[PDB]
Amino acid sequence: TALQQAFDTCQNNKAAWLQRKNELAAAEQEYLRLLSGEGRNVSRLDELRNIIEVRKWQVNQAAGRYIRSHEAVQHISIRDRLNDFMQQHGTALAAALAPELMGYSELTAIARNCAIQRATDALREALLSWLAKGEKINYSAQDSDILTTIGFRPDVASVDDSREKFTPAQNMIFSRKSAQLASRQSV
Amino acid sequence: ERPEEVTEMQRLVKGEVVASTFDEPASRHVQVAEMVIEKAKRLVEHKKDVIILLDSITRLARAYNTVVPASGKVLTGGVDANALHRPKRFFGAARNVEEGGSLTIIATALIDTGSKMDEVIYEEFKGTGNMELHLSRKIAEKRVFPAIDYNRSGTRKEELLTTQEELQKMWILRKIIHPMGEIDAMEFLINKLAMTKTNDDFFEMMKRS
Repeated sequence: TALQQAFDTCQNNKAAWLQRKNELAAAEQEYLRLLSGEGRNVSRLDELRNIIEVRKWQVNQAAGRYIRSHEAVQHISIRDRLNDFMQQHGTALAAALAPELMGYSELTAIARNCAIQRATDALREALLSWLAKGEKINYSAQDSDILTTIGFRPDVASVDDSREKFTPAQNMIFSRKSAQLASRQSV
Repeated sequence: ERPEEVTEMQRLVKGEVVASTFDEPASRHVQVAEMVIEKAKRLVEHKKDVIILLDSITRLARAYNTVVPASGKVLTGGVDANALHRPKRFFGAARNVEEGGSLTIIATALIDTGSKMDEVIYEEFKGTGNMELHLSRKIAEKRVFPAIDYNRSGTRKEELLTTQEELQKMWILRKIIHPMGEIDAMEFLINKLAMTKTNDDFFEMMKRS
């Protein structure tokens, strides 16, 4: 159930990012109504700038957590499926690639690495041999609709929000800004 | 201050202004200062924001020195230790209140006037403020107004008070201004800020250069 709980956590922080985006949209709409209207006072404007900066930082880090959680669930599902299939019919591709596997099994470490890279090249040319047809397939049997809903490519807004990057000192001061904003909101 | 300065103050600021010229004795000055600062503390106790323009810490310290009894330990300049203790807490009352309200105090100090106690109060009050703004004479000799010194000017904990984006848009000006001289930076800044309506527009006007 590790894959299922990982996907549940991915959905959880995706929903957290959605709530962050909702709060952000509220921030831009109030900012635009205040600037369009009689924005006479400027202290509220400074507070708005202070909150919106850390809000952009929060949605950036939420996009980051969403993206590497998606990568985590994708790779764990891929490795589980590969383990299951390759254990079901291990002897077939074993006899298909027997000489280099024997080279790997009873030789030294550098010879093992050479066997690994030779098998890498063999599998690369294997994939290039058949990808020309490009016949349509479906997802894994046990993980079809979960990956259909989450999708391989994530939301475009997710990758767009990750264009900008912050220095670690900037990240630390933005975390401090988030903490003080939470303290202000609590009051 | 001079009577003309205070009387043209009474008709210039909309907020209430309190003053006592040099005609009155130092006891009047010190009692006015204590009364007004304690009233400001009482006002800010009501979660009300208060801002103080103080002129001047050196004159206040001199007045307290004249009025306070001697403590028997007089340092350089005819000033004893207990004389500066009252202005210390007088200036130290500025803070930001947690639950509500904020007392901001900005004060001016006399510089190199030729009297030996002025630099005594100067050195005594350095490091006790959140920020300081410096002005020079050679800038105003050519009448470049204001005569503020950007390089000597500084602030403590700028990160909390503003955003990172505008703070970086400030350090870029800092790096621009460090190489050349202070006055040359003054004409540069006034010239390239004159035609721009606001500093916000000035930001994008200068970033492209």
